[PDB]
Amino acid sequence: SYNYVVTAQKPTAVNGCVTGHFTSAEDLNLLIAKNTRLEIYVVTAEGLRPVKEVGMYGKIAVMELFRPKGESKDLLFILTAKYNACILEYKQSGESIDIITRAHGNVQDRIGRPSETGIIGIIDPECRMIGLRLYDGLFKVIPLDRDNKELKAFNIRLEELHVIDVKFLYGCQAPTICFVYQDPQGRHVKTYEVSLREKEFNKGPWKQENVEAEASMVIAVPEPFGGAIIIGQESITYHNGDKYLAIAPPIIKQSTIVCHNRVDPNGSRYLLGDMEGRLFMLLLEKEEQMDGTVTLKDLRVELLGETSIAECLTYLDNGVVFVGSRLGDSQLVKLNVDSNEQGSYVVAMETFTNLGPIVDMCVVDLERQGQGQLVTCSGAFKEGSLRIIRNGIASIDLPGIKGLWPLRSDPNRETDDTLVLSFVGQTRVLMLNGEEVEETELMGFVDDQQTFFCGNVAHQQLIQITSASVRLVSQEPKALVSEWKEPQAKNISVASCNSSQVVVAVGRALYYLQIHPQELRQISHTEMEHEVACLDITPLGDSNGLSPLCAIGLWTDISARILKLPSFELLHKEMLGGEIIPRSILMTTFESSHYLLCALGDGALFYFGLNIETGLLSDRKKVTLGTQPTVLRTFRSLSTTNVFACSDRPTVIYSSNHKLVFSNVNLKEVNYMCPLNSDGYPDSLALANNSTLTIGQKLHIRTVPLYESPRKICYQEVSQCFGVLSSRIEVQDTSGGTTALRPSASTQALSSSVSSSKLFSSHETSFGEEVEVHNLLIIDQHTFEVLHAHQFLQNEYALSLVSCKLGKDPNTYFIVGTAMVYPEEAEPKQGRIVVFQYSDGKLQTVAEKEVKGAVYSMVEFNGKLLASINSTVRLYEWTTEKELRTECNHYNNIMALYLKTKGDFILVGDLMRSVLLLAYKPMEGNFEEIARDFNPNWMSAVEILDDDNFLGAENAFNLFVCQKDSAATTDEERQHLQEVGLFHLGEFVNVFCHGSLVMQNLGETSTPTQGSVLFGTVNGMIGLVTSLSESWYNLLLDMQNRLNKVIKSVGKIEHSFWRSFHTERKTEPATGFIDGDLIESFLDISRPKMQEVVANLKREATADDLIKVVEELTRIH
Amino acid sequence: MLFNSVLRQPQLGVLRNGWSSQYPLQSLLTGYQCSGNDEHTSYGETGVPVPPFGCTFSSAPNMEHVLAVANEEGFVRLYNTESQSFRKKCFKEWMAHWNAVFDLAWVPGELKLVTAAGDQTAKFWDVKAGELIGTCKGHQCSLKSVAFSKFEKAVFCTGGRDGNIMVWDTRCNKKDGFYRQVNQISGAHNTQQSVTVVLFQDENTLVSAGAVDGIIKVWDLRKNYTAYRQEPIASKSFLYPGSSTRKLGYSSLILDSTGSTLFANCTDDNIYMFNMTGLKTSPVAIFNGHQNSTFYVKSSLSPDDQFLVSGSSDEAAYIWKVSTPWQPPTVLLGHSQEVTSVCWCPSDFTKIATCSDDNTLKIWRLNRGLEEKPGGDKLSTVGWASQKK
Repeated sequence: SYNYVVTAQKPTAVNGCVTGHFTSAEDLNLLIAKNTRLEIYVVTAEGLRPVKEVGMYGKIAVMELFRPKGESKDLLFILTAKYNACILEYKQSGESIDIITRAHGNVQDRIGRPSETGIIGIIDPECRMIGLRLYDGLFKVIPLDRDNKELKAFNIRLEELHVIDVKFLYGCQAPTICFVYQDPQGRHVKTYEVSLREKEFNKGPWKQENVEAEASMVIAVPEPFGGAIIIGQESITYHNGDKYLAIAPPIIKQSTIVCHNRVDPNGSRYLLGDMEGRLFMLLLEKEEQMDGTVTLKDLRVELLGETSIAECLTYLDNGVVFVGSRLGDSQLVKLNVDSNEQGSYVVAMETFTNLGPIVDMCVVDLERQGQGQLVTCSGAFKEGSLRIIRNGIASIDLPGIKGLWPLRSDPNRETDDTLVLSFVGQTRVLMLNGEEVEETELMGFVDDQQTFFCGNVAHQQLIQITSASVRLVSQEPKALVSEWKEPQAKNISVASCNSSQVVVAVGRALYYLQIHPQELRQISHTEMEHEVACLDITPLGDSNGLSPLCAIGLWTDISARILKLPSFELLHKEMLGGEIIPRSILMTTFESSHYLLCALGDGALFYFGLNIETGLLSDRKKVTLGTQPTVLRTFRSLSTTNVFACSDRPTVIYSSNHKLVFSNVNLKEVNYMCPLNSDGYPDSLALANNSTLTIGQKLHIRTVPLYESPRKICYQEVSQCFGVLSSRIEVQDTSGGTTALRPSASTQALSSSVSSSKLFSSHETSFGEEVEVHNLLIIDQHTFEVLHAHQFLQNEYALSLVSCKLGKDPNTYFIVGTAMVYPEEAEPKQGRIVVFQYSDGKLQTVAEKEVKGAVYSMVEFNGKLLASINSTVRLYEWTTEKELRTECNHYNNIMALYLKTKGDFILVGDLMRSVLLLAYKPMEGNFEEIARDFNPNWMSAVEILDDDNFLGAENAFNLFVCQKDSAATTDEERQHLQEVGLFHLGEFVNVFCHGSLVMQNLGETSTPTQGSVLFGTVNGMIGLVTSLSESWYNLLLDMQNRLNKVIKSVGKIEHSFWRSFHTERKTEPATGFIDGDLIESFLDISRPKMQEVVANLKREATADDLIKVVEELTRIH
Repeated sequence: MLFNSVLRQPQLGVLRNGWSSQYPLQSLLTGYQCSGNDEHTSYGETGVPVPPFGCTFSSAPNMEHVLAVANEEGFVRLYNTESQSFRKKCFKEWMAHWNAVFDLAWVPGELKLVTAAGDQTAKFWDVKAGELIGTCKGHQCSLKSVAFSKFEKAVFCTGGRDGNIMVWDTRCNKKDGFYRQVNQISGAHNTQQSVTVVLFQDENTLVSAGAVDGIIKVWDLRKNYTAYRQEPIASKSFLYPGSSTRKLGYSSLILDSTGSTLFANCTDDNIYMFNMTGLKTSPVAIFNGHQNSTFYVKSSLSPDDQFLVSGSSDEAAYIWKVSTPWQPPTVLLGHSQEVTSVCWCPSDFTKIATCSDDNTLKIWRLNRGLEEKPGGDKLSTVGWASQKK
């Protein structure tokens, strides 16, 4: 098995944040570590300005900024989840930006349990050493000497095994730690005066105290006050020597504080996060004494309004506050000095997108083009949502547009102050006084004829080529400098002009014209019998309208005749297919090689490769489109010209190096358009629709907020609705019943129902208990409004959900597998597989089928449904009586959480027994264990890649591929599932789904990869695991090794070590998994450096070959 | 709870409970049942049943299921565990010694096995192709333990009834077919001063226990103890923390996967859980509820370092949760004689080989399908797990 893991969307969940002077000593910075990625910003007056983003070779787990003595800008310390410590210094050498590494090296220990409450990394305020609490009972101290280039850490044994949080006290003449440890007597705070000289702890400045039983973190107050702040869940305490004062504010008892950050440099004000998004402020009153230091008076908390579920808080300059989120959007709030409404001081300013915890995902196409769009059940808790992720990039009912063009009546402003909008029988000029839009037809242009072209020629004197007549009119001189009328007086369907030359074709008559201001001469009047529907003249480049070569099409087969200019003789006859005449013929030039697009009426485009050297028609690769006519034209986006096709599926043909991309721009329907880069719509071209006049990253993300956590989703084509499984959380009322915290998408659902099951007629809820209520939402596919909300039974959770046709019933059914869970029970004992049917605006419970155990997963199986009933795989047949019936039971699993199927093979991923492959025997009617993986892996997601390859996803962020050991014997040797793939993805994989976000449309271009499996992770990453061939796998492995030899990581971390299959029990090198990011990075490298990789190996093995391999591979991404 | 932990994982992500596993699986411990097929009787040379003592799993790739076993006549048999056929389990048998075998150890990452015997010698075996590589000699009495460091496959150490501790190196000169001690710790556990169990925490650190002194000692192998000329001084020494005044002795030593914590059965029917990565010499947890009357009783840890299973002289195996010692243990009834050298399978959480004096090596496996469809009476299942009350 050989695969190709690439990242369709980089992770967006925020792990940690820090601020300081990183880029330079003057400009403030904000560093965000979105898992493997690091983002450096500059906090300007208008907000964050992106500067540099680097992909660290590891899961960033510690981020701190320190300023050693003798340094101008602060250094950055990063410690990955695999213990690869490194010190990073920003270095902007000229316009080039790079991050050098001052020190690196592993800090992992062979002996020592990874401590609870995660990795804690602290740096001395004096910036003389670094302390890390990686393991229980140990405290690694890394001296910060300039000569410590390898980060030679030394261990320090300490008595208190269980440490909750470590912090460095400010103002101590020697390095001093302050931590809250736990012993059977209860949580205590004890400080140590660590010394680098003896490499051992000493007695602390102040006596150990007994803190609240749930003290969670330590805040080190700066010099003016000193000491430490110990915030817990109910009380907040301040410890400094003999001074000790505590507060018990009821406003924080509701939920526990998580994040904290210092606001003022003196430490007077502190921010505090929360589970529920609350953003407290911890004020510190200043009590100046007669002669002593400025002691504190008392602590005082305040409520500053609700925000996103905070994972990092970072008080930036002025009053803005960055609030990073792991379960929602990471907004950037502003602390208003005066309360505005509802007692909240925070006003959101710039909400940043975050796909967050993708619980479930499905691939569908709504517009029916074959290009699916991701519909993920993103978010969690109060910030749950439903993102519409799709690849690639003014309705005013009007007749069919016969022509659009920028009428630059401005002298040189290059702004379309007028826009000649033309119909078949009418023509109106759209005057645009800046961003204004009004119709004032100019006196210099007629409207009685359907105009075909109104471009400019020279001396800023425009032309106006109408139907049955041609009338050039100078606009700024306001004089008819040339009124050469059309001698044929026919509809001039073809009117080509560029710079100071115009070559029109009135139906079937080409004329050689030297069209100049006050010079409109009819030198030639050549006329052929064949009609000329489209023709254009374009210069080769900077030349003023000089085109030595020209091409002419035909009618019976549209043979693009190519003639050599020096000879005008036959060199090589060319023939093309297609009987229907093309709608438009366009000469296109994005790269050195030119491409003559042939937009036929059926939508098929034959972009022959035209060459100035030869001009012969190259290979005829066909890009299909809809039956609507396609019109091709050049549009202005950058300094390099580009084209913009128009059809029922508009495509921006943005060609890369030696490759033509046909990405579909997010437009419903376009046939006629004109380029426009005005101030009103800088990025939206003036884009007329089929009958309406409108004006206008690669992974566009829509947001549908739900205000509750979605669990699973599915699509129902028959009903055109979704099947989201959001679960609300409401606090139990003091007088009985439940009261929702906020109005979610479940409450504001038109026509909502309540389940009335009588199966469970056989648990006590306190006033403070928070019971969870699970509903089945039904979301329309177009407006995304909640069409239904079927609340389930009390104390009943919903886990699995599928929509499939069952048995012989033609109706499409909504089947949900629920599970009653009481607080006392460790595992659910009663479940339900309830099947609905969205007939019309309502859900009818057709069947109930009470089961004994949780229904962890469900999926359709050959017209039957099988469910994982709490470590028991049962197969249900849909009887004609509309009742599920048992069949094909299998008691050989332990919490079979995940089921996948393909044909007659079931891949039942277990909880800790790895993947099991089952088989349904039709005539036997019983399940058969074909094969089973044996090494335990703690599965999190499974997928059937092929008939043999079985993808997996360990909860330790590791991917692996099983494969049936065919080369063996049946009796216990063919039952062995042998692992082949091993790969440390670095992200927790939540769901696997087939399909790809890239369109295919029968694009038979010999794709090197087979299949496509998108997966979603907790951090919002979306991958595109594919399958490669043996030769391509070997070539890509060689490329990966060479790139590793050449490319230097930002943290000096070896790629082979980062991608090794890491687990607490084993650590194996990556096998059978080609990294996608590393290979795709080959394109961005400079040519002299790419030559280093290329040299000394295919046969020739030269940079063009490797570049085309990587470019072909990157297309799936 | 188990269900809530699995349910919350997709949203909250990975959270560290403290042990290797990410879920609390203490609810399913009651499903352990040993079928009648796994009742292998280690028959002796004469044909009468013989009590097997000392039986551990292997670690070679693609073979992390073979369970070796030894008895009082020196027979060593390799047992398949995943397969289900009474006569197919014994695919390898031979005479390791003529004077019983007291311990076994599999070479890490390889299919090589070493037996500790009463012949005052330790053989080196190639189980891939039956042969005797060598016979280490130098002990003045019967051996009692053999330990292999998982970080160094070619170095192993033994502790004999005579009382001194010697570490061998297979890479050393073969000489005349007899291996020679590299470092020797003479009189390691002086107050019949037998070294009950030797263990390897790291490539260099070695942990030992005594049958009479009752103090666990930690030795580093970098220094040479052969020329010490006095009683060697251990780098660390975990003193006896119990209350009984009698001269006690430990019977088994076990570490977790990370090598930090240490579990040591003692004669006072307690399993003290020390910590070897800090200054807290005093024990962390006290597991009790069994009868550790005999030195043959040993224990083993779960693969996720979450549960500790130990033998007992009350014909039962006890499984405590490593985080909650106060909770009553899960008792694996089914044996009529004492249970010794229990070995939880490191490569499979389900398999627990409850090794016994009853002349019956039982392999316990999880049975989550308790309801199932047939019952098979009590003939099918010979062992039932039940929480102690």
